[PDB]
Amino acid sequence: NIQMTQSPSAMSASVGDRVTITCRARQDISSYLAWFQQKPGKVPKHLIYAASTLLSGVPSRFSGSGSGTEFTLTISSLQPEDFATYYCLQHNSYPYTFGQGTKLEINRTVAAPSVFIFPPSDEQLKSGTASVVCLLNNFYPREAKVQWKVDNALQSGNSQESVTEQDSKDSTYSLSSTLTLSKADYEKHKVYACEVTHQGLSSPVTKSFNRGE
Amino acid sequence: DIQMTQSPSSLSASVGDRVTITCRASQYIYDDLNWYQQKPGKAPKLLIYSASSLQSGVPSRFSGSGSGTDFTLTISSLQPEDFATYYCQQAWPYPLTFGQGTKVEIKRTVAAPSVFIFPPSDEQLKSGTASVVCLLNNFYPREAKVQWKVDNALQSGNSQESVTEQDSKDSTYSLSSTLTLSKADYEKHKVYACEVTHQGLSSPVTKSFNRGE
Amino acid sequence: QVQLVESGGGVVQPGRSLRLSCAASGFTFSSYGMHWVRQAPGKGLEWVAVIWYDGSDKYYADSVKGRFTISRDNSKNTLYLQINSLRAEDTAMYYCAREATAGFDYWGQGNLVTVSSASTKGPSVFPLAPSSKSTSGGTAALGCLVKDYFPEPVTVSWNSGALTSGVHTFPAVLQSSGLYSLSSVVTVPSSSLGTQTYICNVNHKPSNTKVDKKVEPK
Amino acid sequence: EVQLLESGGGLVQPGGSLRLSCAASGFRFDYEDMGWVRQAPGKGLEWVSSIDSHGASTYYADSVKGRFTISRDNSKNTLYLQMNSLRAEDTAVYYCAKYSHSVSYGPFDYWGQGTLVTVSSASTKGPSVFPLAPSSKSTSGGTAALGCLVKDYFPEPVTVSWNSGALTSGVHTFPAVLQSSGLYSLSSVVTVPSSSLGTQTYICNVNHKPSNTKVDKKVEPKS
Amino acid sequence: TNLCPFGEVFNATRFASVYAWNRKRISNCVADYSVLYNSASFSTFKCYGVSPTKLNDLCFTNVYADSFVIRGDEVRQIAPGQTGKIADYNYKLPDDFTGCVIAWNSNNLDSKVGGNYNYLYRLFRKSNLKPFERDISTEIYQAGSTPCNGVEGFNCYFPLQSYGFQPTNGVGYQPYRVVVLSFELLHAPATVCGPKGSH
Ligand SMILES: *[C@@H]1O[C@H](CO)[C@@H](O)[C@H](O)[C@H]1NC(C)=O
Ligand SMILES: *[C@@H]1O[C@H](CO)[C@@H](O)[C@H](O)[C@H]1NC(C)=O
Repeated sequence: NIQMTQSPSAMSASVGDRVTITCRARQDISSYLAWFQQKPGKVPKHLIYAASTLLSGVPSRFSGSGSGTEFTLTISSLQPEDFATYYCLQHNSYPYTFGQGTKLEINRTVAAPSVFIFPPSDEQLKSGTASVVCLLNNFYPREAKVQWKVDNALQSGNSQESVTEQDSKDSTYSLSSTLTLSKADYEKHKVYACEVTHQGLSSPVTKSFNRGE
Repeated sequence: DIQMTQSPSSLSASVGDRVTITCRASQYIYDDLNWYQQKPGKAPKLLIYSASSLQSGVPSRFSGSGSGTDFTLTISSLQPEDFATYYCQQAWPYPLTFGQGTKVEIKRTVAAPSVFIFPPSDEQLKSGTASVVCLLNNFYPREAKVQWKVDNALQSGNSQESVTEQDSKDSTYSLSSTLTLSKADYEKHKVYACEVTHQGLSSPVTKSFNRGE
Repeated sequence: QVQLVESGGGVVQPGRSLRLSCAASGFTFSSYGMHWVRQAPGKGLEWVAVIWYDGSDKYYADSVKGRFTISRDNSKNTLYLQINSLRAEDTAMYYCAREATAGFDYWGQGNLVTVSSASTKGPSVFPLAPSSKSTSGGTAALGCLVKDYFPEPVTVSWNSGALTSGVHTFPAVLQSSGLYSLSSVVTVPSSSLGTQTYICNVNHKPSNTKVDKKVEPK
Repeated sequence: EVQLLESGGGLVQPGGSLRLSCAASGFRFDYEDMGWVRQAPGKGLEWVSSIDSHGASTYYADSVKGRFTISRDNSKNTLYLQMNSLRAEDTAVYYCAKYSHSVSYGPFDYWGQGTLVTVSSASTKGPSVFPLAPSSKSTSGGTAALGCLVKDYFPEPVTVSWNSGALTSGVHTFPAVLQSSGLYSLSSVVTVPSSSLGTQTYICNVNHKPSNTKVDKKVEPKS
Repeated sequence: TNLCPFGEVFNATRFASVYAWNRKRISNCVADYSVLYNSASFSTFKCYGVSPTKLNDLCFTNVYADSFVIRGDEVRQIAPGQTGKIADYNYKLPDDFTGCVIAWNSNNLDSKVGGNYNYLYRLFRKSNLKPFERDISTEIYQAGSTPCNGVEGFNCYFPLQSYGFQPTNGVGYQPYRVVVLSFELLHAPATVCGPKGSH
């Protein structure tokens, strides 16, 4: 096994910045180093082989460099659609080996979330369960604190968060949080609130409803 | 200069046999002797160089030996694709020379010819010449005596023979003997006979026709 | 059109066997070597194996040698990966990839293999109804909650494909129960709520669940 | 792939002249030493001439010294053999060949296909194709023989097939014989079931490219 | 009846690429070896199976002068039982080698401003050369699982690479002319003798 090591594991850069990602091989692999791009929810895309040869269709801002044990992938003018995980692979000798990957995120200006709330459906309430959903739409940076408050009581252990991967065009994120209570526990309280803290919000924003809608 | 005597000029062998061909040079030529194979209608193919070196891609059952003036080519375990003509070749000094070749043919059982006689067509006679054709079909071994008799008069000087290569399927030979006469000399005689003697016949076979029938 | 369509994955119990297929069409399959690559969930790419164009030479990663065997049938135009003695480390998306002079230029879409002793559970599908608490400006949000299923994956479309813009189908998250849940939301013009109906189409093939839920305002 | 392709062969009158070419490809020509080897019809190989990579040294067999000149053009990847004062005994297939190492060590490892050179007073002429009709006295229900006599053509080669290629088994196309007239003659025969003579037709197809002659002839039973 | 034509080999106006290395037979002549070694203008002069001082006292048979250009760091490979791109893929000496390897620096001649890319070497081959084999083919080398069919691309390599000798190269990356003299010890009528050689 020729061990492959990439650095850094993750990074951010602004649109138009120059980005370099490093791949190190534990043995000399001459110039037999490939680069791949994987956007969340898509097949890997082969970008470069033999350290520096671009595959057809790869934009000009992508470039490859190196020989021996030290290789770089350079993006000379980072575009929002370049958000991805990038992998190196030595094709010097079998078995072919991948490095562990570098996740590349786009730094952009601060954008505040739009906060929506969704009370449980009659279908789920009839099933014996209540799920409230808080949606935060199209924000940056990724860090956002969503807190659930039932009658001003901070919940924990009964909620769940999912965050979209960075958007390919505008580089924002969306977040959904589900608070799940039993129907019985749900009907013991009135005010169901979602309180979101985000760098683009002057002070925490609260979206709430009363169980008797 | 330097003469090269290759012997034998032909030999018959069976798949599996060990075949040795010899080459004698008139002067001392160290290891500067090469060996080629040639099949009907194709270019020669290098088998061995510098007396004993096997050319890349050539099976190891071919082996070369000898030095000074006497050289041998050895095919251990003859394969079906090995039946062909072989040539030695002096490589130094100039002028170069080849041996006269050894044809390695395949053995099979004695087989008697089928004999056919063909009188000249009426078209050819109209053109003013007559070819009588005698055919010996599928026989073995190659040696065959074909004797034309025109009204019991043995002929000579007016016939030509041609022999196919060994058939790829039954390993036999076929021979054609053409007696060529002018129209006037042809229509001056009555009985045209082809007499064939061959190892596979207990007594000579005669095919004949009488002009007119 | 070059197409590599994979099949043969799904839930499997530890220690049993599986055989993944990659059916090739749109090119001369016997003229190209083929590779298998996999990716455990949330983890990096992993090179699995390669087979020569004619079926002769084969090579394996160290972690799979002796347990995996790569094979191919050039008359059926099909590549195979046989996996015996399935363990937890084998849970992954598996991809086939053609090797060409242009590179690894064509990949199959991926086939998920889940090594589990647990029973498959199809999801419940609940509407996220639009209301004044989900509109802002000319925009309203509505969606579908796809709750309590195992294993992955779930697919969600809107209006059988017709509705595509403004759709966020969130990545599934594990719950404390060990079952997955995801939500799919769409933002539409707030005015269009009274004139357009919105139906989410959820498919969970492991449990053969297909559900179309109409999302009506409230 | 290393390739050597000869051209310039054909028919030439005694005393005449012909220049053969060999086009090389698939390797750096100016690194290799080259030669010419020839083969008369039905006879062995005969080394003709050799040249080293830059033409500084040339070598000739006694049988061609003074009449043949070997040369090369490395910019055009081409080997030349200028043949003057051609004689009948110069009729042969001419093979271009390459030394594996150099003129002073090693064999010819790569050979061309060869071009035929014919030295003769004769003039190009298509064959007369006559029928060798099957015997009326052929075995009850056994085997019969029929054929075609391809007479008085020049120069070689001629090709013969039967029923445009449909009939293959039992076909013998004999080596041509050079007649005293300086023209060539050969026969093509085939054995067929005696019972098939009334039913199936037999046509021999003769092609003489040097004269653009394509003859078909139906060989039919006797009266 | 001749003095051996060592000037034609050593002072040759052009040198071959190592992959298409040049072989000149030397026969029917008297070789003064001492005029080469005593005129020591050579960075390398190592013999195998004989001693350089006893060469003028010897008679040989089957004497060959192979010659080519390589890099300084590759001269090490022109020796019995070596490994590397040159020895494996371009020029391989037998382990039983009897002969002398001679080499000198040719930067003055084989380097040009902007690079001299005329000299080539073989970088890939399906197997190692047998001793004294010579491979001049240019077929695309298939390094992967898909046959190249004469197309260069991913894992499909032109088998030859240029050296690119530039005058400012480091000494190990500078061109060296190499001449290998191959002898066979006397067991047949002698073809080449030193000035004081015994038949
Ligand atoms: C993005 O850039 C701003 C300033 O340009 C910086 O303060 C912030 O830390 C950056 N974020 C990341 C993730 O690099
Ligand atoms: C090369 O030429 C010089 C004179 O220009 C001469 O002194 C030297 O001996 C020659 N080398 C050989 C090997 O003949």
